[PDB]
Amino acid sequence: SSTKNGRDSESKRLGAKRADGQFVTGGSILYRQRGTKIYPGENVGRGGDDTLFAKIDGVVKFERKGRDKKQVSVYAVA
Amino acid sequence: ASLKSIIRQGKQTRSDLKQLRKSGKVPAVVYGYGTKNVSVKVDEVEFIKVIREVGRNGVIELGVGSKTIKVMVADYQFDPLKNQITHIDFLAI
Amino acid sequence: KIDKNKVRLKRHARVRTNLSGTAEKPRLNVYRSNKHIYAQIIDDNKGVTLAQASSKTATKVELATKVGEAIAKKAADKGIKEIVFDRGGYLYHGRVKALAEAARESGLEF
Amino acid sequence: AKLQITLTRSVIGRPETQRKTVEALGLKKTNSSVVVEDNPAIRGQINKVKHLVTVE
Amino acid sequence: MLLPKRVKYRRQHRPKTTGRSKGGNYVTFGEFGLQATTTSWITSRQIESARIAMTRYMKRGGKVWIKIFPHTPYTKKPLEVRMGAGKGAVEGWIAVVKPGRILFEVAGVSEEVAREALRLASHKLPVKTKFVKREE
RNA sequence: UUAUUGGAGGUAGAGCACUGUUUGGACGAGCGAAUUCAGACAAACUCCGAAUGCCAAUUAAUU
RNA sequence: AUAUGUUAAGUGGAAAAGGAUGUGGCGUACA
RNA sequence: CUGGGGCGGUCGCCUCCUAAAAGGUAACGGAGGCGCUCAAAGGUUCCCUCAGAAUGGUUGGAAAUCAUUCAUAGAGUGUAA
RNA sequence: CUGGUGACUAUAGCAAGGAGGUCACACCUGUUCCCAUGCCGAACACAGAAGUUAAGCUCCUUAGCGACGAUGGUAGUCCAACUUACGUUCCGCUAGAGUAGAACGUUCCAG
Repeated sequence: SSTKNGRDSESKRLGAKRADGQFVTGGSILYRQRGTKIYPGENVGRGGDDTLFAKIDGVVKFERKGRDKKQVSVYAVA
Repeated sequence: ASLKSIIRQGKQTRSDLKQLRKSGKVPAVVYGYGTKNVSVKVDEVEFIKVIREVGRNGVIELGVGSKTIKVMVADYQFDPLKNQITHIDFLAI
Repeated sequence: KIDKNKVRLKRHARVRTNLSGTAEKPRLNVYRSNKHIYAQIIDDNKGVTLAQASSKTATKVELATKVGEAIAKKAADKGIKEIVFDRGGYLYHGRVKALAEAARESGLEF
Repeated sequence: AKLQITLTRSVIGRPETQRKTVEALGLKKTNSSVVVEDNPAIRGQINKVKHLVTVE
Repeated sequence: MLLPKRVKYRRQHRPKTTGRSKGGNYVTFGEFGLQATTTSWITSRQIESARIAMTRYMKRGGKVWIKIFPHTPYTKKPLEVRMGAGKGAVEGWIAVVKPGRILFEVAGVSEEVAREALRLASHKLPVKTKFVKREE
């Protein structure tokens, strides 16, 4: 006459943080994830916990990298 | 006697297809070699019996726009609950 | 019953993931064979090849040095000093370093 | 100056998203009208609330 | 007594039951079949009762097939208990049937002995049925 | 708010290529589920995959 | 009110599995 | 805290499903784990590649060891997912 | 109709059969010379008269297994009317099918 379940952990706010074609700064977080579901591109770095961040100012670009794989890059605005 | 035919022009709405089936006429598409992709209209009963003679892989000889084209049945759609054919695909070799 | 160079390309691919050549730092590629040795300067960021030099004795080691200053002088004419060396997937020893040594000592900044 | 739209049905009992499209066109109360020229974005608003207004 | 030998989870959710059948709408093994026209749950005990009657009438005349299987279990609570305090316990296994699916297929008999063995077996089921032949 | 051009995200449906569960045959390695020919099932299965909604573009018109 | 059709049960104005040459519509020598 | 209160069970943190393809979201709803460990199981440079192995053998209740081909990763990755 | 080095979702693959060279790639005969194996100068690098297209490697052919796949229907679905399961209007699967397809190709070395 009792329950053995009832536990759960706090939810992490994973996913993308900026949109394609948007302007960002040098240290803007772009994608929080577990592992590498999206790979870094041009002018992008992968953090310790797999967080993707930019390194310069420019537009964001989500593109495809091979068959069944995605990346994110940043290009300076001219 | 070769069977008759009608050409469906444009794009029909969900209602137009349902009313066409209610009348007793089933839509069809012909995409075989030597022909283009044209939507046609053939009587359900007229097809049910002409297919009896030629069988499964016999030659239909359907006529589209005053031009008879020898054709065959490739695949069709059937409703088991209401027992009513829905779609027919004609393949011309 | 294997291909020696087929596997070598896979090792070269792993090396060229973090090693790239730009305009200011063009990559220096080195291709090897059973008899002759080669070299090449590439600008991948756009896709242009700048220089080219090849042998065509002593295990072809002295010939490897024959290409060291041969290509270095080509580059020296255009006055480009900074470069990035590319092994090619061949162990850095013997003839490979000869081509690099023969070019590094000729006023070329690696 | 090509179209005339008049509000026939009220906005009581309608989703808040539809009540906002009736404000962009310039309709205040029931039976109120307004005149505008046929634009590509103008017909995108009428189509969303075509069950409430009467375009003429 | 059809029941899966093992399952990963013993407490599942109940199926939707609303809509039309997904697959298995034709006869592919025998000469005749029994098609359903309504929705309902079918238990292992119902499948047992409905196939023993069919076997007796045919007198071991031919082959009989069962195209449904009770994959999903259902739980039940004790008697005179209040709401909450956990979920119940397994009671039985059921299968979902919707209009347009075949339940039984027989072969090796005529069209008359087959239309009477399926009528005596359609009264044990809680769903409406119909006689269907291999579509030409 | 709307039209348009872009992106991120696997639900409905569908499917059996993975993990399971599971009906009827064929072939002798001890032959109904780590071989093959057919037919099905799944909140914690997915080779596939919408309609909507969401984030953007000091882009256009109405407010 | 007008036009064309259906139902005889007070159906309309409460419900199922099943049981009935009740009565319409559209398709495929019998005493 | 509690489908009245007692009695029983539960109280912080981590992962998954319910959750309705952004994020967020309840129940005494459905399943597990944690209160560490490693001086190399860390950094760097160069190399390498796994299960299962339709058969051969110093022939030991077909699977320790060795040999050649099938091998879309069915192996591993200190410890749950 | 070559070698080197990059760009692109196998339409670039897997198979099966065929043709070709000592100018180039390879195979290839050696371990004194730098360096290398937890048996194998096996691999790694080496010192390099000959020996050969049997395979590695190529340009040519074939749609068998994989891969790419519209048109037309169907399921599902936003909105709106009926009412609970049925109408109307936009979007638009999966699967299957007619089908593409035995790569396209920048710079570059010498022919």
